[PDB]
Amino acid sequence: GVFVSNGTHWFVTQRNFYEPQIITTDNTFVSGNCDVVIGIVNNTVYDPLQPELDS
Amino acid sequence: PFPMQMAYRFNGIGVTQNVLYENQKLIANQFNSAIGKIQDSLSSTPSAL
Ligand SMILES: *[C@@H]1O[C@H](CO)[C@@H](O)[C@H](O)[C@H]1NC(C)=O
Repeated sequence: GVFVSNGTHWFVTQRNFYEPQIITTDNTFVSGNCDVVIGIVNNTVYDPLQPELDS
Repeated sequence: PFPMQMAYRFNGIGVTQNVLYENQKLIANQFNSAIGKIQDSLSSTPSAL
């Protein structure tokens, strides 16, 4: 998918059809840090285990 | 964006997106250098066309 933003929030959607989704840990994969990538933006990625770990 | 579109092209040959983003500066130079050799290759030898 591709990250999109309606100007306020951030979503991940399939590249061929606007179906915005919450940016969870499963929707994405991690490789590296904030240095190398040009154009990176700041936001929060939801972790599905937070309600389970807390409860 | 053209930086992002090439990540689609890279992702279509079995290479993940982050390979392009982490090496975008190297890749842009490789693309630019290879294009420049095209003019020389046609300009040097006239049997190309
Ligand atoms: C996009 O171009 C603008 C031109 O004003 C520049 O300021 C900005 O750094 C660029 N952003 C990215 C993410 O490449």
